[PDB]
Amino acid sequence: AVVNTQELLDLLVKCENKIQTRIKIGLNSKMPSRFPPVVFYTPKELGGLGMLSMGHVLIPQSDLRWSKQTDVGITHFRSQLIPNLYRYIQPWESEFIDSQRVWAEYALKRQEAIAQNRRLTLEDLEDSWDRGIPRINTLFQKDRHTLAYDKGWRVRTDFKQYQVLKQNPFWWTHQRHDGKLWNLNN
Amino acid sequence: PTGEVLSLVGKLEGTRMGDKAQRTKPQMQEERRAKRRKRDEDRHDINKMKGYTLLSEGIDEMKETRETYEVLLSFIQAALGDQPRDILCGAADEVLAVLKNEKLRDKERRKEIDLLLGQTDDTRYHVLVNLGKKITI
Repeated sequence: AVVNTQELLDLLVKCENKIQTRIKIGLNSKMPSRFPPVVFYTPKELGGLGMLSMGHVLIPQSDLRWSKQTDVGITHFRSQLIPNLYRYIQPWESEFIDSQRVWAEYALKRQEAIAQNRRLTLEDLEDSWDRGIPRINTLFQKDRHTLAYDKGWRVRTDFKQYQVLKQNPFWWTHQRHDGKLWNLNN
Repeated sequence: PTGEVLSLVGKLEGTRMGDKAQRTKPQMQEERRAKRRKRDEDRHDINKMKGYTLLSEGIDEMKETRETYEVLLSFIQAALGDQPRDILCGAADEVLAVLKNEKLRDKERRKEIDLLLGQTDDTRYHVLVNLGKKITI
């Protein structure tokens, strides 16, 4: 629904530029010309801010040069647009057909592993891994049996907004019960 | 070329939304696999005797050491003739603890052990030397 809403894509790059503008005027009160995206979008381990981007950020070919010196001399090098978040989140229609077909595969794998008297290991259900709306991940949790008695947890996470002053962006899900429904490692 | 975040409106045409979404693999598949393998070879004694209760069972009283043990049982079964389990395993204990406790005395072993197994011939005596060789509050 974000990719279909053009007003939200405009608002998303407006808010992204607003966050970047507050970072830039925290750097220097004079608003720059041609500020490099590398300080925002570099992950926090590598020093940057770790900003996720939902907008078209073209990196100049000027911003990809790097020198390196050893005793033969200075060797110059080069390497593009920054990845957007929507390409790394699976669509909901894809999520539901893969959840349907993957919990179907879990049902057949579970009945054939009850036939073989064993437990479903990690070697079967490794192709189903970051998949399913309750994730298949959630089958392999220690607390999973305990979470079989946590009924009404989604209404509980919705009603956390009247108990916790911190606004929850994942009001609709829980990491424990649904699994991590996204993956931004790549 | 400014560093401004431009809108994706009009810049989505070559891309799909799942395009470049990836799935991770289970963390430490092989370490948990090795833990489960060591656990299933350590639970062999318990799961072997799980339904066997001291009162109500008949064979109560009666890993690669076991395979030489089984080929010793099968040699005894072939040269002795289809007796129950305790007869063959007691003969296994007898044969292995009598070729181990020779203190490497070898020329005396025919007249005891193939006399026990019925004098097949000494080609099976040089079969049975490798049994006792491949044994070891």
